[PDB]
Amino acid sequence: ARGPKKHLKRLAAPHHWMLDKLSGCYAPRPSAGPHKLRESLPLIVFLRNRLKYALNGREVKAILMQRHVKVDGKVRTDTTFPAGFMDVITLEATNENFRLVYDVKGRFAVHRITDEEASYKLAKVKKVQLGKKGIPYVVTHDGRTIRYPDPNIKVNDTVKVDLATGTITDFIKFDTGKLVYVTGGRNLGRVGTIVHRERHEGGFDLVHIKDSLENTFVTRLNNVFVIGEPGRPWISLPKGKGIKLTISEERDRRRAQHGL
Amino acid sequence: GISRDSRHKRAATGAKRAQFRKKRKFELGRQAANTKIGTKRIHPVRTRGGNQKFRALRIETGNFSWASEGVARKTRITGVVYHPSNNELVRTNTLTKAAIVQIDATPFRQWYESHYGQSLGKTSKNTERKWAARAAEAKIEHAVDSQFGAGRLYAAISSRPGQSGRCDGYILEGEELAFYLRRLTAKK
Amino acid sequence: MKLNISYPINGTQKCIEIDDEHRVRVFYDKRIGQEVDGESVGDEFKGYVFKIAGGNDKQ
RNA sequence: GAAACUGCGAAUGGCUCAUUAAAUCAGUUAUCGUUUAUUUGAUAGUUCCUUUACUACAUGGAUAUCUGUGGUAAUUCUAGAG
RNA sequence: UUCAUAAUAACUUUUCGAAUCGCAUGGCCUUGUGCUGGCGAUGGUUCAUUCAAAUUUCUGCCCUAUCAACUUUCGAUGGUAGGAUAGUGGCCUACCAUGGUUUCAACGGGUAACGGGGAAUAAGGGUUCGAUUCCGGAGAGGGAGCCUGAGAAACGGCUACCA
Ligand SMILES: [Mg+2]
Ligand SMILES: [Mg+2]
Ligand SMILES: [Mg+2]
Ligand SMILES: [Mg+2]
Ligand SMILES: [Mg+2]
Ligand SMILES: [Mg+2]
Ligand SMILES: [Mg+2]
Ligand SMILES: [Mg+2]
Ligand SMILES: [Mg+2]
Ligand SMILES: [Mg+2]
Ligand SMILES: [Mg+2]
Ligand SMILES: [Mg+2]
Ligand SMILES: [Mg+2]
Ligand SMILES: [Mg+2]
Repeated sequence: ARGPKKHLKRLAAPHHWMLDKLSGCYAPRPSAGPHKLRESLPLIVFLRNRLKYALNGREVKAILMQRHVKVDGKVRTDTTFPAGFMDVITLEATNENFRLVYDVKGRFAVHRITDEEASYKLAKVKKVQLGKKGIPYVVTHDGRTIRYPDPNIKVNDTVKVDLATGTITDFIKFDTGKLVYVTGGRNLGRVGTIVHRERHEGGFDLVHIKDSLENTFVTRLNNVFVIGEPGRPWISLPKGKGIKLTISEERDRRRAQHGL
Repeated sequence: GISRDSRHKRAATGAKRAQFRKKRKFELGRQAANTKIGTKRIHPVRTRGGNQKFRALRIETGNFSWASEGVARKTRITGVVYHPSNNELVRTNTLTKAAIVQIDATPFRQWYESHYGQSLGKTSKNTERKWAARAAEAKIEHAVDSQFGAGRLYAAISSRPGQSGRCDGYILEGEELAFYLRRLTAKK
Repeated sequence: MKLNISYPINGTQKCIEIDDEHRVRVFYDKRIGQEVDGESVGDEFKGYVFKIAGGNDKQ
């Protein structure tokens, strides 16, 4: 009905916002940005509901204004700016750097990171095409277009963007026996190896993934994000190395590592 | 206004559908331009998402392509002789797409002369040399040649003049041209 | 019949009422953007030529 | 820093369930069938038109508010001049 | 894929290619006030993308035969070409063909029918309800018609008619 929608009801929000059912009718709708609405994570949520540096929206706004938050080197001032997967959130005071990565369960984890890694962003390849004047460009599944790419970078390949300038420093080819991260579905937040790649030339390629504990699962190709060569990831993965325990196992862990 | 909705239609079964929702602006369709010949007059229309289509009510000139030779020239359109959809259009002189029209042809003739030097109906040294290098390539379909003699070439419009404002096409060649001629003859 | 006289050279304006239809009869069936002499309007206005431009109906 | 011009928004929200029975809608596809402000990336030495004296150290005319003259029983009515 | 893209032909009542703003006041002397240069705002081209958008595939709706034939002059089903549209398409127009749906209920009638998530009940199976907090969809007394705009056939916009 008539043009774009501008609000978001609290229940209609992505569940991995971890937003509480009460204390409001509305949720912070991610503005038009680099990442998809449902796959994003607004700055407000990151600030208030994760790190707890702000108490309310006004506080968040104030924080933003003094030009201190930095999403991928660039500044940002939107409360509802949609930082998503692999995005580096740097705070100038505190000197903390964060990379937005998922965890074993599904939601965005607070993952503290060093300045040596915070310099670069890792990004999947969505499209490879020749643009105007015959100039080749690559499209990252995370927002960007990069002109004149290395011509053996194809779709689904992951790319090390140096972020400070925005040039491709290095890349990983999508292939069997390469460390992978799942970014959508039930298996989202899981880390694996790629055992096999089914095709079905028509609709949705399925990739078979084994983790470190020899525990195979299948996801769609567009949910699968390459991260390195097995055992050696290009980024630091969060605590619990994207592993997925069974519920009982988790409970046991909780019990046996008690230290109140 | 004229709407392109499939709401007002009957279903596959022949069932008359009930009137759900009043007609929308995204369903809309505007009046026919039905362009005439003589003195250039082009009205812009604001479409969806900004953008302009150009209604070409009254057009005189047009640039037409000789696909064999590989050249196109701006030329006067003088009359619609045949239109596949409707004889009414022909009667009117309504310039549309796929209509068959008569072109001034003089520019084409001039071009030909410049190129080969052979002329249709009956200097420097470099030019002569060039001509020599060419030749025998200058033969053409007989029908075209005949037309040239009269001074008016048959061409088909391939632009949608109601959409672009631009009125453009291709000079009639080969089998298609022959077919068109036959059709014309039949009509007479 | 009231009149709204404006002199653009000086940039000065005045409102002058007429109590007689004979003095206003000069304006009857005249169009906006026409030249009307002051002589027949008033014995006071002599050598004057008005441009009638704009006005208001009753109500 | 009132006003006014310009920009942007007013198509979201809120309410209601009258219509509506392959319609809506649900899950599922598709756009190699299109439009898309905004967004975040991209991106344009070529506007010249002969090349011995040329606006570019920057071109033109308006119009709002305002100041004044009013119209109407009246309205978020607006004429005339500067 | 007649794709992306490039190339030759020309066309065009020739779109765009910054006569725009704030704070900085830095660097070489050819010692002019010269040539320069920093961080930003707004803009602007096409391509991205994002928020969207129109359509769109397959499958699924409650009673009723005291509705068995229905659709096709006034588009019904298909073809061809055009027009129109943001674009696909009988969406509309011209010419042509005679199809399309149906006892595995078409079509018609009713609904004290908005659809769904769901709710009440509660061995298993079910039955009834869902105007209503979320998601779709409609509508702003009724019907039309449009302006502005990226987006409305908008009604705390306009134009008309009826009440
Ligand atoms: Mg596909
Ligand atoms: Mg556009
Ligand atoms: Mg305004
Ligand atoms: Mg609404
Ligand atoms: Mg092409
Ligand atoms: Mg067609
Ligand atoms: Mg009802
Ligand atoms: Mg119901
Ligand atoms: Mg309901
Ligand atoms: Mg009711
Ligand atoms: Mg009422
Ligand atoms: Mg309305
Ligand atoms: Mg109201
Ligand atoms: Mg409203």
